[PDB]
Amino acid sequence: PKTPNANCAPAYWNYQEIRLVLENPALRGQSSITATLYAGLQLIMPGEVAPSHRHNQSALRFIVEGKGAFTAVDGERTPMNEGDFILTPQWRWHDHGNPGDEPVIWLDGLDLPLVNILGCGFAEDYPPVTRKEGDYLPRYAANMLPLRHQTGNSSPIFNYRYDRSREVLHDLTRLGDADEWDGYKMRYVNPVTGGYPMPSMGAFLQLLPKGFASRVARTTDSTIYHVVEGSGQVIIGNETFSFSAKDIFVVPTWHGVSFQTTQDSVLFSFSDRPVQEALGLFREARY
Amino acid sequence: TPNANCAPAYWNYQEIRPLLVLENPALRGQSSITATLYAGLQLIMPGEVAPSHRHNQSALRFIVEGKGAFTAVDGERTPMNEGDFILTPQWRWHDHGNPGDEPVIWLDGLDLPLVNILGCGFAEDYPQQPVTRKEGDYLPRYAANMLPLRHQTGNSSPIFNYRYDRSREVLHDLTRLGDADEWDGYKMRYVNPVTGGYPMPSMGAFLQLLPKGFASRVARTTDSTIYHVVEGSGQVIIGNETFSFSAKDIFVVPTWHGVSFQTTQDSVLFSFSDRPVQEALGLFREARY
Amino acid sequence: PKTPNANCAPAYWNYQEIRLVLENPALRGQSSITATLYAGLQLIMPGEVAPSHRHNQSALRFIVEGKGAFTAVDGERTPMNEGDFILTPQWRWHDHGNPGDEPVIWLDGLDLPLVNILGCGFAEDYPEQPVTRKEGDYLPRYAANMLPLRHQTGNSSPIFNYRYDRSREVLHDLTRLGDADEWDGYKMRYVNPVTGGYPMPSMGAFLQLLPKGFASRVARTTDSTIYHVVEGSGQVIIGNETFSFSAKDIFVVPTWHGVSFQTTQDSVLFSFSDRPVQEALGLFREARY
Amino acid sequence: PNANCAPAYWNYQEIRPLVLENPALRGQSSITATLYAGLQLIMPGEVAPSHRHNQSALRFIVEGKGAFTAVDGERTPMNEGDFILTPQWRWHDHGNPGDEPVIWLDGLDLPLVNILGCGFAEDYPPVTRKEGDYLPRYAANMLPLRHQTGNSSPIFNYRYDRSREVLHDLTRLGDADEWDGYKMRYVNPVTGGYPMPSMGAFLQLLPKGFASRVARTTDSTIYHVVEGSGQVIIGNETFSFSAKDIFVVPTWHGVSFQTTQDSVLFSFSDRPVQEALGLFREAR
Ligand SMILES: [Fe+3]
Ligand SMILES: [Fe+3]
Ligand SMILES: [Fe+3]
Ligand SMILES: [Fe+3]
Repeated sequence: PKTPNANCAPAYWNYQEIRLVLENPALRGQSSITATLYAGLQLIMPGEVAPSHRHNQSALRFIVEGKGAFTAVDGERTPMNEGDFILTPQWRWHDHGNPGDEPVIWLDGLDLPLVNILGCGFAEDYPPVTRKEGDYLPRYAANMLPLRHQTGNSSPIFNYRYDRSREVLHDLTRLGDADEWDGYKMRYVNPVTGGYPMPSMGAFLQLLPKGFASRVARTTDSTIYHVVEGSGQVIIGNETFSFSAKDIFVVPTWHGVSFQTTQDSVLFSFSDRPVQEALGLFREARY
Repeated sequence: TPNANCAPAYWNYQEIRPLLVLENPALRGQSSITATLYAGLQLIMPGEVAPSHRHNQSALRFIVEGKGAFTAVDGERTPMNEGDFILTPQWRWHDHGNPGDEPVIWLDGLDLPLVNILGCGFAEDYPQQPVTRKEGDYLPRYAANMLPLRHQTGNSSPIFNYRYDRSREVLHDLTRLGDADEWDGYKMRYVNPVTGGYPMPSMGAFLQLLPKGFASRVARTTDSTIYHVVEGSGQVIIGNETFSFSAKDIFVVPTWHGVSFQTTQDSVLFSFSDRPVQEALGLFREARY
Repeated sequence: PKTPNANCAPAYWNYQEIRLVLENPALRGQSSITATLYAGLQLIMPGEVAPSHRHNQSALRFIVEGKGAFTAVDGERTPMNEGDFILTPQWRWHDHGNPGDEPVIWLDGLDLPLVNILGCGFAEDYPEQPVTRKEGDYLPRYAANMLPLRHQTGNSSPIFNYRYDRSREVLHDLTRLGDADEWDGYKMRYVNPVTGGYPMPSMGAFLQLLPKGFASRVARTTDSTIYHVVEGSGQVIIGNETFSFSAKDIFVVPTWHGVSFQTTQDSVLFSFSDRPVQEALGLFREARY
Repeated sequence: PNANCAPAYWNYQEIRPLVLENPALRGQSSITATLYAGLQLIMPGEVAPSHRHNQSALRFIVEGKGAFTAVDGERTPMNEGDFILTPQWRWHDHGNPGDEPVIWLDGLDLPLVNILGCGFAEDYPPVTRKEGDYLPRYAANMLPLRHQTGNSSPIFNYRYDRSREVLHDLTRLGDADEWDGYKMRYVNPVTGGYPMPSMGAFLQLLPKGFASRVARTTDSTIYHVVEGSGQVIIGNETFSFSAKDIFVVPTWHGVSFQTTQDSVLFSFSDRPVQEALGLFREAR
């Protein structure tokens, strides 16, 4: 088998859908956007709350629209705002609600199909705030850490705020030239290990300035992209798609990808890269 | 609450020896012994030689029978003997031959299904591959508790033959030193000497002696497991199924299925699984009842 | 011994010694603050330019006073403000300037004694060093909880300036969130965002907040510590001996000497030790009484 | 680099008739700035009480059959050339219930630990493990499933019969390195790392008429001739050597050998700590 087999097709969804909702490709009725990962959208209507649970599946939430909701992790709440990269770690209590006036929508991504082929699905229901909102900020997210922290699997940061993260990308355009494949791209980091925010999924935020025509890249990580702002086209080895704000597309293994933008576009992505790099199977080609 | 599915399976060596023979559980069509792992009986007949190739799927070969063939890795050849845990590490050239009489059969293990779902399948042909390293080279270099001061291996173990003469005598020395674990008997894990880790990044491999008359306690793990009976006989209990086993048989213990063994005869069980990947993702879990 | 001999003796200096000036305890003539670390006071006069070099000795610079000056590391330069914990990683070119008025003094900490004992002292002058990197480049690239994708690093925190204004705000933000640790106040370790570990391999660095009125319990650690009052005032009880402290002073707690505090104002202490080397060797130890 | 110690050599046999090995650091009781070395004798029928300290130590047997060292449960015979470890914070003792004097080369990290301030130690307020237990458990490329240890190799005697046979096996597998001959580092099978965190140990075989070229490293190294004879150069100041002699190459002093026999050299230094700090260097 020279070169990676498909396992997943290129795929586009224009954020004119419902408006929970699964997104799947060439894996019809497998509930999975990739062969490894799951993606879908989720709505919480005003007043709704959810009970708190825990499972081995890892999960990220990237907020699409709506303010006044919150997600809690292990007793701590964090406000969800547009573009926030919220995580709920793999064996930590989580729940949410909005006592607000706005429907709130987000992108969920979980490694359900991967945990399912590894055989490692466990889940339990809670039988308790105790944790001031905003705690994780100074405790883990200003380049310093408590003396006796101790964790294994982590990222005590469960909200990579957009206002922060977007700002990074913008400050970087004053400081150098864009990379010709990816624009101004950065990976979200676990400040305890320098590693991935979560063990199975890696996550990225990238800016592609107006008028950008990057080159062709391939990676082994089938990749779920999400347009947080901006617009233009993408080419996914051959197939082309037009994208506008809040669309979502998937780039399968070894499919060349390129971007041609007509606005300053900020793309969010995630994939099983960490699992690949852990085994020594990640591979990249810029051409 | 748990899950998981590859189904318990058994194959008897006498009713399957009349033959590569892929074996699947209840994933029929999927060329796979587990949801992540592939396993087969390979046969190389006197006079056969396979050209050199490389692929980033990791692989192991446990010799079931036959003497006189050799496997080669990145240069050096190694004789293949009954019970040898040989491996062809990931992106490193490999080939094999049988310049002897006697047909040589072994058990193949590959993380095929796993690399296909991850998307990382590359492979290529040697452009054979001259020897370079005297046969036997790796044993003083990497197998005697020392190591060269300036060596750059990578992801996998420079020992590509963990020999049974050596490994069967560990388990045997261990019985005159102490109690047998009550679930496992005398079980040990093969180890990469450069890192202390698993021999290959995606697969783990274990050997275990279960003394004659042994009746272990029930255990579960998250890592679905492929067992090979290298020697011995007895009964096994896999979550709701029970098999009688004998020399060379093969059985699979799917995730979170209770295993326990009942032995007549000192039985040596080789197995393997995708444990390293679950430990790498903080998903491995064990319950010993 | 039973408990660490450890020698450097308890010491206190007092910002009354205005003067490139180092501190020695009871190790006279060794230019050592402790048995592994050097500490002193360097002044840059309004106009000076240091040429640029690299050495195996790690170094930190913690600004005590004056404004206008900069330091550069591998090309990029940053402003120096009161309370800033700046590094010059080992084997990477560094220099500074003062194009301003106002003399600029800082505390130097370097692993000088240690590296001599270990035998690892290399020193190179640069041939006549340009910019390369705009000012405030490391901030968004490494200090905002994200990293570049193909970034190459080595043992070195790419963050060379842990600003005080961000750092002081952390400890403040901590007071609003919970009680004070009974032994340290509100204490945090500066962290290498690439690794999560120590900013330098031989040196560790802390910032703690000791609210007004606080009366800590007594603690001990094997790491001989250099404390520096960025602000505030109070008492310190360093194993049987006690010192009065005020803004900018420095004092040393030698290994396994009990340390406790009693502040009359909200106090903020900078400290560093050879902790990292002791943890790397599994020799670090603390008792919280 | 400065490196504060000097080149030293001691003629075994001369010295032979515990003994501390001090260079030009007169009084510091340290063969290097970081390590201590010395000979220890254990007369027939003498037994030492069990004790422990967070200082690391090794023992390389010089001579004498009979006798053993016990570590946390198990004892091991001491045979000429065996690299025995007493990991930090693990009870150790020894004894010989046989005839004959038992000499051994002592290596410890004492200067390092004082300079760091981490000296703790206990006088043991007892078997539990059969002799040779560690050999199948740890030293046959396998390991127990639920091992867990740290900061220490579970193998506590790297038998010279084995170690020596490695070096021998290697002369049949390829050529000598122009600098070291056939050299090799002992390893912790649980980590692939060094047997203890502060000290690294090597065994090298210098063939018959070998004549190495010049090397430098930043770790002050202690050599001990297990067998053979020859000359050594240590940044100037050469030395002629023979069985069981010991010498020291200070940091960034060039080292070379010229042998007349087929000689084996055991060595230990503070390399682990260096490389851990990113401070280790080497020139050929
Ligand atoms: Fe959930
Ligand atoms: Fe193959
Ligand atoms: Fe300097
Ligand atoms: Fe001792």
